[PDB]
Amino acid sequence: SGMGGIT
Amino acid sequence: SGMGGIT
Amino acid sequence: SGMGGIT
Amino acid sequence: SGMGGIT
Amino acid sequence: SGMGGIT
Amino acid sequence: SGMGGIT
Amino acid sequence: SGMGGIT
Amino acid sequence: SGMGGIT
Amino acid sequence: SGMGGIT
Amino acid sequence: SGMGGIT
Amino acid sequence: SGMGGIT
Amino acid sequence: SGMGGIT
Repeated sequence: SGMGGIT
Repeated sequence: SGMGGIT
Repeated sequence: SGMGGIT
Repeated sequence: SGMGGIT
Repeated sequence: SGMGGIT
Repeated sequence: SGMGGIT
Repeated sequence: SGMGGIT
Repeated sequence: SGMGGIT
Repeated sequence: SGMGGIT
Repeated sequence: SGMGGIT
Repeated sequence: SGMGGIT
Repeated sequence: SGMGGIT
């Protein structure tokens, strides 16, 4: 599992 | 603005 | 399970 | 404005 | 189960 | 199961 | 505007 | 399972 | 703008 | 599994 | 602006 | 702008 994003 | 998450 | 969004 | 959730 | 929305 | 949307 | 989800 | 979107 | 996800 | 995107 | 994550 | 990911 993990986390991430785009901005 | 942005999009993201944590699994 | 997790959480996320778009703004 | 936005959309999101927690499962 | 969980929660979420759109605004 | 899950959740989602379009706006 | 956007579309997305969590499964 | 996971999450994703388009904006 | 963008598109992305986490599996 | 993993994560990725295009912006 | 940017995109990134942690697995 | 860019595209990328983590497997």
